[PDB]
Amino acid sequence: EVQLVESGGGLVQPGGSLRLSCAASGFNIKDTYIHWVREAPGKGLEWVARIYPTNGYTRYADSVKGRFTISADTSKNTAYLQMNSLRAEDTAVYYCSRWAMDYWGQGTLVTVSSASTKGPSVFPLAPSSKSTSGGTAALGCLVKDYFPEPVTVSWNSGALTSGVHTFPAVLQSSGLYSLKSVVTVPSSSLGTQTYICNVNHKPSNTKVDKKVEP
Amino acid sequence: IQMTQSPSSLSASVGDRVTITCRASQDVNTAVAWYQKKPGKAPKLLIYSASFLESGVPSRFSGSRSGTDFTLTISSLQPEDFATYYCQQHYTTPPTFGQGTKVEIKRTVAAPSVFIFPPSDEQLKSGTASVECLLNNFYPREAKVQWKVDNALQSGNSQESVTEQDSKDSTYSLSSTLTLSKADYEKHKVYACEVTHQGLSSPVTKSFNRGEC
Repeated sequence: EVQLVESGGGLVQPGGSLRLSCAASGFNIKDTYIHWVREAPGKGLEWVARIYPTNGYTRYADSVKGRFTISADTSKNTAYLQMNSLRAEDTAVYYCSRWAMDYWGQGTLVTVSSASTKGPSVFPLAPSSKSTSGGTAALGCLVKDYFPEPVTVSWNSGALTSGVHTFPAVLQSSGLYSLKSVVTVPSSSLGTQTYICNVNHKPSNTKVDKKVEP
Repeated sequence: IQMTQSPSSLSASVGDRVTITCRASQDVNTAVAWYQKKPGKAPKLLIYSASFLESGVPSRFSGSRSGTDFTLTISSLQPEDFATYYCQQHYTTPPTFGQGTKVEIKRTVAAPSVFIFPPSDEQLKSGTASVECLLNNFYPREAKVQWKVDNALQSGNSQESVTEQDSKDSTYSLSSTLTLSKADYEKHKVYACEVTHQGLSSPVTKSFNRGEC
């Protein structure tokens, strides 16, 4: 079974450096080309670089030439992307792949920004007092003012999954993200069941459980 | 060498024949591949060298070449086939990708259920006010939210986002925030979300009175 696993992504300042790794399993990178390909928000897929690990020959996209270096260590069956002079435009999910490109890794997120990490505030969206009796009610959580993405949300520590919608984050004018997670439940349950949204913002090590009460 | 992919999206039903095209800006011989991509997932190779089926890929997938034009066909669309598809030329360096084609599932019209939420006392205490509107489980995707404050139409101060198609009923949901300073929020009484959608015989409005339990 062929596998490729990327690591090393994270949040870095413009002008900074970051090294990604691509660990290969189930084949030897000596036998192939290894590529990096990235996906920036709304820019589709863009090839970044390639290497032939046997002789170390490399090729680069014009937009990264000079300031990125792709390399490989055949004795570790691992390839690398050294990224320097980073720009906001470099913010993307970075994938490695091999030679058509028949196998790809899961990707690693690189965010290039001068903004600091900030954990969210979490506020309840309380079910309406005019909820239709015996019908359907909606409630939710507002996960506000965090940076960078991503955040995850569950309900009742994962026990509640039906009727849950967790929305794409929106970027506010402040440069901070805001997102909503909602769930629809029966109206007859509002006075008898507890609803708690579990918010995790790993980039800031923030975990918040917020009870949403009628 | 650029790859011009059309359409950007299409909706189809299980069993349909689907056609996605890609035009290379120059000759690329048969050096074209097609990929499938699902959200949060790695791209998957479908077709290599224009027409060859990648091992393990279902027989319903095929590729064709006519000159500079490349065609991906799905003979009978299956439930697991709903995803985004990309063409790629690798005739020269750099290899380049089309902008992708998002394949979504057609279903019946469903009206949204609409809900409105005041800012929480907690957020107000912190000094800001987010007014929330939810449009739940509707189809098709096209929908319009109109915010009104004391019956005055709002524009410019809201942001919305939409989920991908639900894995069980194939609907969309939409979430909209009207953002106001606490000071401005408290200058007005009635907050309303008015929703227009094909499933609704006439627009639906949900509203609240500021301060009412």
